[PDB]
Amino acid sequence: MTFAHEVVKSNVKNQVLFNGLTTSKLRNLMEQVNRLYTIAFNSNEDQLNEEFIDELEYLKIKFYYEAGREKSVDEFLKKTLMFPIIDRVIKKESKKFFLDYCKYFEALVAYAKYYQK
Amino acid sequence: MTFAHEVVKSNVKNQVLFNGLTTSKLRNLMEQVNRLYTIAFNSNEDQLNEEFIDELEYLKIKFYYEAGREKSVDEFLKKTLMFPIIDRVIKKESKKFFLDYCKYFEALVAYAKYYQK
Amino acid sequence: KNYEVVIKTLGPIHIGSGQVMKKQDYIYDFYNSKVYMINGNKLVKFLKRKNLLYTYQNFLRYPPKNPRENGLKDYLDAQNVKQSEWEAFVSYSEKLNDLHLMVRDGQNKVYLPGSSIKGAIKTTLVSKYNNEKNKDIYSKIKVSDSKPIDESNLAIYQKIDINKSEKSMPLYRECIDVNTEIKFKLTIEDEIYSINEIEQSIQDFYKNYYDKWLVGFKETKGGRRFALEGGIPDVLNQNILFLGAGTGFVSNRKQAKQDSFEILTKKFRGTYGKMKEIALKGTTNQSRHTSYQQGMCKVSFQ
Amino acid sequence: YSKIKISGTIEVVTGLHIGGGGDSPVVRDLQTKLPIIPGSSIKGKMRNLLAKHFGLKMKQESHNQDDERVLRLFGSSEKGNIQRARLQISDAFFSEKTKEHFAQNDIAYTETKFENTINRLTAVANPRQIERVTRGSEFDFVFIYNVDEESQVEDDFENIEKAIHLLENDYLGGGGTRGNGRIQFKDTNIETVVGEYDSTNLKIK
RNA sequence: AUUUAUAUACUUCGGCUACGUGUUC
RNA sequence: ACGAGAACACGUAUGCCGAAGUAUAUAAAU
Repeated sequence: MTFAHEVVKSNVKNQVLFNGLTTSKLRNLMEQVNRLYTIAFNSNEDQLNEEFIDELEYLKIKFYYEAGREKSVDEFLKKTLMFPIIDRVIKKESKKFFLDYCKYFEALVAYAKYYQK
Repeated sequence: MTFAHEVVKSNVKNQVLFNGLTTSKLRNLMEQVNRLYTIAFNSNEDQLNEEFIDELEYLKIKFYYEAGREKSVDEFLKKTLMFPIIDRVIKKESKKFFLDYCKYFEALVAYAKYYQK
Repeated sequence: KNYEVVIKTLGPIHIGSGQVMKKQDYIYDFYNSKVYMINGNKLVKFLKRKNLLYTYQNFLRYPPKNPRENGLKDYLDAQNVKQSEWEAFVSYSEKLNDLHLMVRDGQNKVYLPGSSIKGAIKTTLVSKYNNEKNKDIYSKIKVSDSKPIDESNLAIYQKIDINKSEKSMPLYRECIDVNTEIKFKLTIEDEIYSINEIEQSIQDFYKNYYDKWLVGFKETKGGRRFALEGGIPDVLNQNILFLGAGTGFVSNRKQAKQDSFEILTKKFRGTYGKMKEIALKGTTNQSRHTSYQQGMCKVSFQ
Repeated sequence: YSKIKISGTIEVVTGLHIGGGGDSPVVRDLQTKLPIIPGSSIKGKMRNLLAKHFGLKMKQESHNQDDERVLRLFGSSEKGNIQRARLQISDAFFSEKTKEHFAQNDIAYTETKFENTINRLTAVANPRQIERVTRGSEFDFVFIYNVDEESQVEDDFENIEKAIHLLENDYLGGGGTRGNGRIQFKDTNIETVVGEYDSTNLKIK
């Protein structure tokens, strides 16, 4: 959807990335999404498991906590709108859309990785 | 179109290949294109599938990320202009032209393979 | 051929899995010195069956930023969860800003990877034979993974920077307890590097390690406390090796100094650049006032 | 003419990483999406090991021509000769008891151990994610023994049982020198599926 | 609590429609 | 009452044979 690419280009300010965000600040983040990526890729049906719903809730927990730690993490998590998309994934109970979100976050990660000091 | 052959000959500098590029640096690359090659060769109509559009987007993801990792990969991906041709393929939604791009990249791979230390 | 190898853990052993446990899933008990890992499924199912999930959410989701109110025990106590109930929701326990977890198997039991055990063996073999094609003589040496290790031999330990003046490091690592006996099977495809050959080689590495580096930390309270308690004069006859993390780099002084400067340039340039204009790893047990160094254990063949 | 069925189960004692398709995944089916042991790996391991256990000359080492009994048991048919493989080694499937065991114990179907690459005198680390079939997994396998000549069944099954034993004392798959790939054989049953050959006095450990 | 993120080698090698048979009574 | 009229390019046999997705490099430093 590459709107992530557009926002990342809009976030290279005069240089800094998201005003002090580094890819290693994202460690716990992509680790959680990849762990969920595995547990979901194992599943068969698109109808999500309900401990999987619990795991998505726990992921939102990690989001709110990372945002609490750092201001740059807060800015990143707010502008690029992780938060409504997680909410709608929780509301939808669809696996394929979960992987769509996964590729979304991975796109953010890769593009930022190439877009650095 | 063999302009790939011309650029590869222009890229044998005094010897090195693309200033430190090796065919095994291309592993993930040709693996992705071949995987897409299979999924597309299975299709019937030339009008591309839209998860196929998503897959092309994911391929562009792999492109920037590989470019981010290595400088030689960046030089290769920039000069030989993978990037506009992927953009126009995404814009065109045509299968036969997708296979045309596929044999393009395979031509690059083979010629480079014969064009080595 | 094939041999069974026993491992007796003299001190804390760490094999990093890359999981740094965060401000969650533990209860650090200041007054009893135990940290309680919490099962995710049972805890959240308790939150759901008592309708405390919603309150727990807003508690965690609003970080009070108050250091006394940024744990899990305070969150549980604010809901007045019984101590008996709380103790049941504890998956497993060990005697903490973060916590680095160990490697665990498919059933979350801990085992020694074949990589780390062989990796330390390779470090020893390279030194003894100055890398006498030791890269080639891998493919004909085979190490099997250890058998599982029950939880009862796991504990928390702080990393201490033991110099002439001791300093405490901020972070904690999980380790296998003292005197734990560990089994694994060895396979030999080349008779040239026989079993006695391996034992002598690693012993010689230990002796060179002593007369280069383990003599230097004397006059330190903990240092002489550890070295004498471990009996390192007799250990020169004993078969000892540092495994995985927690061991210094050294597992001439001028070349060592230059190499250390280069390594620290590559490592700490992002946090402490003081090296460019310029330290032993140990664990001190509050229970016993006994400091151990992380890594060493006895190895015996059969 | 007759055929003899060799059936059993393989359990997995340490990690298993066949990785034929390759962060670096393993070979997995696409009907049900569970890992499998390709029969090609079974046959390659068995052939190489049983061949090396008897004689192996450098001229023998040259071009995949080996002693007469392996060339009989597994088949070569290039050197202007008539010989077809007398064993039909199939693929291995992650059995149903394992399905239910891990499903009702909530244990994953595969671990993911992390690796590192400590460079000498540089101490810079290079990470690595790798995936492997968990311990205790069991697969079911079948071998079919065609009977071409009546008088060599006994000796061939003696060689087959030696192959099974030697495999039991060796690894299977990838990275076996770093401690993953140990297997063990149990629950072997021998039946005559087509014909009038007797399968009573015949045993495999 | 702070940097990596799979790395270089090989990406199918060997060995290349035969017979009744064409046409007439 | 057409150099016409009858007339299955038809019948027997495969993509097989042998080949392991391998072989190296400890989740580390303060």
